[PDB]
Amino acid sequence: GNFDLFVVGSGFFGLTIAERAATQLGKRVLVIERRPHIGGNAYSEPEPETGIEVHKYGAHLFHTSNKRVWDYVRQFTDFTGYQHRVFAMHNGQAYQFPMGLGLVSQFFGRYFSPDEARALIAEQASEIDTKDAKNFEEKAISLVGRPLYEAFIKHYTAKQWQTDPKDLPASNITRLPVRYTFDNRYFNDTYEGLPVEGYTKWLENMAADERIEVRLDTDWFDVRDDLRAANPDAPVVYTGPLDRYFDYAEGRLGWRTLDFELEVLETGDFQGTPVMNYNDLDVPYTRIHEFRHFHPERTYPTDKTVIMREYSRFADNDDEPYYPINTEADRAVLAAYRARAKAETASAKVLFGGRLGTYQYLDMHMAIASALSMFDNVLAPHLSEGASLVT
Amino acid sequence: TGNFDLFVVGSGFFGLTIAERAATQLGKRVLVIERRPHIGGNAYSEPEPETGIEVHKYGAHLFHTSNKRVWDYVRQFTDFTGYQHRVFAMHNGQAYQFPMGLGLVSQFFGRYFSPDEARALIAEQASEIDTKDAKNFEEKAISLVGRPLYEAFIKHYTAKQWQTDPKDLPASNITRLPVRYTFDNRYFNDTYEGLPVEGYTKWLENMAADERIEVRLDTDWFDVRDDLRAANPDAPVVYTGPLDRYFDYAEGRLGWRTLDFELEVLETGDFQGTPVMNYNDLDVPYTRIHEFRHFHPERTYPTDKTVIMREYSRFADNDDEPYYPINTEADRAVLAAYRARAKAETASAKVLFGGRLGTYQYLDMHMAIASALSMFDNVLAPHLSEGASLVT
Ligand SMILES: Cc1cc2nc3c(=O)[nH]c(=O)nc-3n(C[C@H](O)[C@H](O)[C@H](O)COP(=O)(O)OP(=O)(O)OC[C@H]3O[C@@H](n4cnc5c(N)ncnc54)[C@H](O)[C@@H]3O)c2cc1C
Ligand SMILES: Cc1cc2nc3c(=O)[nH]c(=O)nc-3n(C[C@H](O)[C@H](O)[C@H](O)COP(=O)(O)OP(=O)(O)OC[C@H]3O[C@@H](n4cnc5c(N)ncnc54)[C@H](O)[C@@H]3O)c2cc1C
Ligand SMILES: O=c1ccn([C@@H]2O[C@H](COP(=O)(O)OP(=O)(O)O)[C@@H](O)[C@H]2O)c(=O)[nH]1
Repeated sequence: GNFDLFVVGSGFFGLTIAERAATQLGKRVLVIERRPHIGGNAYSEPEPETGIEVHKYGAHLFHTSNKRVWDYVRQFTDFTGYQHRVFAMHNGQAYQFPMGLGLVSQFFGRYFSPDEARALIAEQASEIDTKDAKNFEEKAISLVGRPLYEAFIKHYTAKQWQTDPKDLPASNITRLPVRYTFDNRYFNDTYEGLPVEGYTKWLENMAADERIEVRLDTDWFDVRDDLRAANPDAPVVYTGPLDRYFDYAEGRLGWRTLDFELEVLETGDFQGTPVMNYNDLDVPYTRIHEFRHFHPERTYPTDKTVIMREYSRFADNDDEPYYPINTEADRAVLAAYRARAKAETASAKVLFGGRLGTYQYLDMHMAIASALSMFDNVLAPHLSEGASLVT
Repeated sequence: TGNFDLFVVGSGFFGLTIAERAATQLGKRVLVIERRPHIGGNAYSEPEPETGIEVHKYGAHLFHTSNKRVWDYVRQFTDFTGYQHRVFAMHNGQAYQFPMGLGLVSQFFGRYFSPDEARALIAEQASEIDTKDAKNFEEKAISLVGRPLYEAFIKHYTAKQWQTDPKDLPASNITRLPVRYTFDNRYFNDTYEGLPVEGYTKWLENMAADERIEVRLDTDWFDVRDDLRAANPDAPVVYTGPLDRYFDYAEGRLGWRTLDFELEVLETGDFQGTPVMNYNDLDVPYTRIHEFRHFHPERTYPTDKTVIMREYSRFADNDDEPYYPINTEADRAVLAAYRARAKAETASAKVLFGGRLGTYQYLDMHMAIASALSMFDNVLAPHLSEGASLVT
């Protein structure tokens, strides 16, 4: 078989690339996936007992303000009207979350108006200006104030990262909306929803073109030399972990990984909301997912439910990495791997993309936007005009 | 102009649904007679001068429906925003998630209650009174949600709404009083909702737009009907004004509650961070405060000013606008008498009675529109198109 393009990894970055090359240029694409399933961390599957669709790697919520991405993804799936909301469990109480008049009134024990809340938080955040903040801890404190930081941010962050907050990226906290209204949407984007027929169906729709071949249970590094030899003109888009690609030659990047405990309970409803964060040090998990709440429109049992406890730890050499940590030390090692990546692009026509491929904290919509850009601006001209990958 | 096929009295959503359907679906000429200086009844909206913020001066209007036919119908006249209504409740100086659900329950009882423990808690508290033995509104409420939640969020709010001790209100007043056993605080349960993108008045004007519809404002039907009907004798009348006034209050006066509003512009960009705040306590005279900028987040409103509207409830005296039917036993008897008079009037004078005022029934917008579409399909359109009897 002949191929015009190799894609390593079948997550949203890889499949966006594969779909674009196949449909927009008529190219033959081989997608190589080491896991037994498609879709990267966005993969979903039914829990056998209940038939409830489970997100295998914990809740995945789609949201974007990029209309071009919204138009693109709607070609492969419809979306529900779901809007994500998260509650935070702290000292035995469930709190409205994230930062907003709900959290403020609950935590400080009486109603604060928008102007009263702004004044309160300003005093409590005064040790640092959001302008000046050098790191996660400083930025977080500057936005929500020290008391709310100590209660809802500090120990959740310790569990999720096991890394000094002063050495975590400031951009980690700005993922969360900061409001002085009673709005408690977890995201602040124009479009959001869940795929009506689930994530796995969406992903399979992206790989549906007959010019796309997907090989699961296959490690690129075991098969690449013979594949490339048989198709030497084909470039490669790699979306596996960046340090692993170069056999950790420049050091090991710090990654976090997750373990899950899935449980079917003999009640119809465990927590009354899709995601409950556990912000205290006294429980091992960071949050519990209850998946029935994502799809009320489905034929789900009324006397059973599936929940999933999420636990975070360091990615060892055995594990598969889920989160880039990006300490200052990580960033120096990153700079070395970026030099290696650019060299491999020039020498071996290998492009690097995605959360793992670029060591970036990317959501689905970010990964898809990035892949659309790579295709239009870099890969398509190489594939169809023989333009250089060295732009 | 003229040569009217149909008279419609009142230009609220019920009357305008009737007029628009008769005009566009049957090609009939309609005269809409409206005693107010504007169309739309209480759904009429307008800009507050100082801020430019769109307000609903007859009361806050939130649109919602679970009927797809009604949804598809109203979308011919307006687009809708993605607004979802949510309400918060102020009690003893704290803001609560509302309606009663796991959020409120956790806040009020001082710790997290799971769906199962909340269910057990409410069942235990509700068991103080058997619902069958409930002798009034207060006992029935307690028998459904338990004494703490009743006394915190229902008792005094109800007292301010009806200006009456809930002990003196009938158990009949209460159909269901659910506590939600999830954290869902979307106020309405309906499938479709949103605010009209260009506001209610523009939506209403679009319903009245067909050239076969003529509208006469500042005009009382009873001043003009005799000569109008003489000139157009077989045009039926769809009357959506007060049922008792129609018959000169001959069977008594139907009891209604009214609302007073106080509109105020404040020198802050945001007064309460949410569209509607209920005030559950006896220590403030208003039931609710509306902040209209939050009805339309998508608009560019002033960053340093806001308009709020305090709402007050009381019995509607003779010069007051009637809002909600009281429905005492005496009222229901007065209503039965007028219902008989109305049926006789439909037979002898071809007058149909409809809408909130014409039927002594509170109707939401989508209820009124659904009711008018039903009257049209079942009664008025077969009459206008085939000469079918209006008596059913
Ligand atoms: C716990 C977690 C929760 C998340 N929640 C959200 C959310 O709520 N909303 C949102 O928008 N995004 C969320 N994301 C991000 C999302 O899962 C993806 O990271 C995002 O879609 C980016 O996709 P990707 O293709 O870049 O990477 P990936 O999804 O990781 O796909 C990379 C693929 O490369 C494969 N691969 C790796 N090495 C090899 C190799 N040698 N050979 C062959 N194949 C290989 C991997 O098996 C993997 O399938 C979450 C991610 C994680 C880990
Ligand atoms: C405070 C208040 C708040 C409301 N909030 C909501 C909400 O949040 N969501 C929702 O869906 N609905 C709400 N509604 C209901 C909404 O107003 C509906 O559009 C209305 O009930 C529709 O019924 P209608 O058209 O028959 O009533 P109306 O809107 O009252 O129309 C009746 C019309 O008949 C006119 N009229 C009366 N007598 C005469 C006469 N002799 N001659 C000529 N004209 C006459 C009246 O001036 C009026 O314009 C609210 C209603 C009120 C009063
Ligand atoms: O209850 C919470 C939620 C988030 N965060 C911080 O915000 C970061 C991003 O939160 P997100 O909800 O985006 O994390 P993900 O779902 O990507 O694991 C986390 O890593 C934490 O450091 C926190 O401290 N407490």
